[PDB]
Amino acid sequence: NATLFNKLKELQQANAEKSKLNDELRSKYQIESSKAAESAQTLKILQE
Amino acid sequence: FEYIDPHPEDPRRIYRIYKILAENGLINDPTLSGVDDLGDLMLKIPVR
Repeated sequence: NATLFNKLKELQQANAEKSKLNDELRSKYQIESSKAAESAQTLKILQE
Repeated sequence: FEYIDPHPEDPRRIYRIYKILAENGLINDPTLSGVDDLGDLMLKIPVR
């Protein structure tokens, strides 16, 4: 019973930290993708 | 943590569609990246 309960708890902890990890990757992904988009726009006017 | 049931309108959709194409030789981009050297049957159009 205790084995089952502790596996549940560690899985719960992993699940709890995973969301915030995803959010952080999302945040820094937006940060870089901004500069990606503007650099694309520079290359666009160069094509023009 | 509703992560079993996320939103139906989802960013993940586009990738799977793009993925299935390169499984049939239509796209020669291996990492499933929207870059210029796609192949011979189609032609990527930039999105602004």
